Amino acid sequence: MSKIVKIIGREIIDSRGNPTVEAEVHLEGGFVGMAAAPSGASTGSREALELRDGDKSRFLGKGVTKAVAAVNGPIAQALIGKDAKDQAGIDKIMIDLDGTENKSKFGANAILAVSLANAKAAAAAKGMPLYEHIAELNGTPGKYSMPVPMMNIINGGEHADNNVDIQEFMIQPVGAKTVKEAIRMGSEVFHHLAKVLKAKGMNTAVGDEGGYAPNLGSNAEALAVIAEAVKAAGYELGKDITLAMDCAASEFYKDGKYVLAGEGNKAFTSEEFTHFLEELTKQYPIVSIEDGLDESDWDGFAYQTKVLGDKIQLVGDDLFVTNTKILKEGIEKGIANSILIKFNQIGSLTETLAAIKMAKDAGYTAVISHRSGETEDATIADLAVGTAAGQIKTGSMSRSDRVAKYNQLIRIEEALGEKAPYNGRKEIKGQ
Amino acid sequence: MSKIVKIIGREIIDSRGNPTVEAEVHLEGGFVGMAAAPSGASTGSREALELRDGDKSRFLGKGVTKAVAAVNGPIAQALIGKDAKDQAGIDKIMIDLDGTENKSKFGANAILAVSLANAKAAAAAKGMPLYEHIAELNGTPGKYSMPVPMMNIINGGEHADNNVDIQEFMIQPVGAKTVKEAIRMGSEVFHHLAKVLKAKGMNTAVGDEGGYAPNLGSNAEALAVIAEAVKAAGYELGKDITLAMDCAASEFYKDGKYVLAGEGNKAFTSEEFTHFLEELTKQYPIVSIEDGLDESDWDGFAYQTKVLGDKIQLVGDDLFVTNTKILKEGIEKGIANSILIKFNQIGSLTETLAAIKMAKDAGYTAVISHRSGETEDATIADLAVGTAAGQIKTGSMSRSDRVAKYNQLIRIEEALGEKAPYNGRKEIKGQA
Amino acid sequence: RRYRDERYPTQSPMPLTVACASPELASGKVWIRYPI
Ligand SMILES: [Mg+2]
Ligand SMILES: [Mg+2]
Ligand code: NA
Ligand code: NA
Repeated sequence: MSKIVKIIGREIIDSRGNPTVEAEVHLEGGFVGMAAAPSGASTGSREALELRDGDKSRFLGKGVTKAVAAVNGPIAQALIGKDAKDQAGIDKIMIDLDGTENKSKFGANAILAVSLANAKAAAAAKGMPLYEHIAELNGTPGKYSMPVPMMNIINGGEHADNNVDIQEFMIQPVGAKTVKEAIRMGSEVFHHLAKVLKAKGMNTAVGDEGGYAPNLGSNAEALAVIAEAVKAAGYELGKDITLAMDCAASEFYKDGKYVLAGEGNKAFTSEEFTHFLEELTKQYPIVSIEDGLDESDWDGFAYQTKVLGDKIQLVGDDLFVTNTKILKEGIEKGIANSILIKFNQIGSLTETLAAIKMAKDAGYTAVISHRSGETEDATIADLAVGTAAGQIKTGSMSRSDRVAKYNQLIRIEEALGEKAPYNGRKEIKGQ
Repeated sequence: MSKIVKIIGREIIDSRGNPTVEAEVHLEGGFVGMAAAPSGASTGSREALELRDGDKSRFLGKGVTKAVAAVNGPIAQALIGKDAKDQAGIDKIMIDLDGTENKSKFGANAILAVSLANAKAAAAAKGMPLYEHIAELNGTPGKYSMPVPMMNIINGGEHADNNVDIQEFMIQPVGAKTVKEAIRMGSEVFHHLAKVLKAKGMNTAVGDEGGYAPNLGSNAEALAVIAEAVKAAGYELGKDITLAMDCAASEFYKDGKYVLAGEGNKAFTSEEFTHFLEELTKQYPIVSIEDGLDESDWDGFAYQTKVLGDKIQLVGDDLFVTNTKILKEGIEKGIANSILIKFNQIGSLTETLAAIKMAKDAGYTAVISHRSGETEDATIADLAVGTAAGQIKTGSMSRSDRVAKYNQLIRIEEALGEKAPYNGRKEIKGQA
Repeated sequence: RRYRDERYPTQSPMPLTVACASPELASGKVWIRYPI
């Protein structure tokens, strides 16, 4: 009923200065939606293909003119005249026309940008916000929550050129009563952490995700300075604020072993790394650990899930790449208990909702996530609210590539009130 | 169909994690505009008042609930039923209702958020983009240009905790033929600069404006590594890329002297600092220097304008604070030859257009500028294009608080094509 | 001078109840296509 009349793709710039794909979907009657594809750095090997040009004379080879041409040409022609409200039909047309398993013909960045822009245009045609339309697409209309955020305030790994191997150290304001209060608590701790770091003579410039990127004596020292900032900010660690990590351990898995390069190449077997992580959760209220082993180390993950899974949320990111075919095998093999949801790992909104539903049906939690390369787009805020996912990972409290998502969450909660409860700690698997 | 029916203020978060004011303006026909106030760090002493709460139990005292209440209550009530297309009339109502010269009752952050949201809503009511509405407000309909950007890829001063005293070291892609090409050139140099810095073991994490924040042996070494990145990216320094600086010298003016803390507290008189800068403009193609002296050092600025003004663009930022009363005195005293346009230094769109017009009429250039604390808002892109200012300063090529403006420039240039020429080097005062 | 045309929309074809219904439209990063 809400026909597409024009689709426009363009090459814009992401939060790291690299090209990415932006799409506009226009409907008859004037309704418009616009979205952009984010871009990972620590990309899992089974993510759908992010199509780049490889022309060394433009953007050091990282242009996206081929993906943009797919949007403007073959994708646009296939969608003119179709009903924007039929999200699954729209995504199927693009997915099938591409015809490859990993979306390597058009690029997952082309298809995703159109997929999200289309859903926004359809929401406008229905006179409703995206989160409300998403809940209708999800078959759960009017069912909302404001997500509990995990905020990455010390950056390492591929996200910063410091000596920290662990990618992300996060705080979660589970004690807050609203997402608005959670955001302030994160801001206050983040600012107190800068004072803690300067008093130790450590660097307070920020990494890709807006967290500080100091050099540390060990990876675990990040937890120590975060604990100091939480206290100096006046909050009680373990009651007002809990802790989460994204190891991105696929980035330091070498020759069957996990090697912490920043700590003199200290080496661990899969077992030993699981018990290293276990000991950190006894010293600190770490309640969530993402990608604690390599994406291929399923034997290791089965062991880690038996050892930690009853007590800790274990989030598969590169492990599952937001892909129901992989998540399904994990559920049947007792692998992890949570999935990080990145719609550019799979490339369409419809496939993303399927991953979220499969998680919830199995009792796994779903954490809606940014990528380390972001734009001013705030689609994941509407996605987390409109699926009542319960958790979001969208960066530190600095850089607008992160904070724009927090601002959209503030606006949505203002609009929804008690219709979008902030459920706090119990959202986290094992709490 | 253009009368205001509703205005909402709210507290959102800026790019440093601090609160700021967002406003939405709704019109009877369903048209809506939304904008936010940015926030400086090296703020001039005569900027209009940024109103904050001072409640230490919230945001370390940096909440803006009082300004937000001003938006929702007295300001909104004074504007209900008024014509959003009458921008000068909307701004006058707010300015007169506040009743103070420096907007200290409601806050310039409250008045500005509404002023800008109103202009966006009126543009929608007229079925046109903001830059087109701005050109009509300006009395110059259909007159556009894409601005030449100065891109701050090494951050210092108040914007980074390194030992660099100069606030900003910038590249200008004057050789580009479109702003889209300018943006690609800047990104490429920015990425090559990372490789240059890493090879020297220098820090590549970024400061407030998205530029690298390394520690340097001297302030001038920033120009050396930048020149080195320009060459590695395959561009010709002085032909494809020129250089610009924002000293923010008011931040290191102590006891009548300019003191470079990162260089062992090396001290300069006003005259000595001017000749230190002059020698840099002979070693490097620096064609623009902003706030090379303290905001109060008008005698020094007069001398700096004699020594450098014929060859260098001299940009007043803290000197003029986007304020026609002060710019007017500078023009009459032969002080500088360019002004940095920050609408939150004065607090309304109408007063901002007045500063841009006053500069143009005197032959000064106008450089549309972000603040160090920004949001995802991209109003300044539309402002620079719709006044054909010719130049923009909106950050490094990283962090979406900067890049969102570059993306808006890309979209606008795509829409306008040849109707918005990118004029290149000749936009800069003293260049042809 | 400044020019005066045949002009404007009477009612927005994409009314937002609140601006977070479409941040892109409200902030002015994407535009309705006129006519119709
Ligand atoms: Mg991850
Ligand atoms: Mg300045
Ligand atoms: Na690292
Ligand atoms: Na500094």
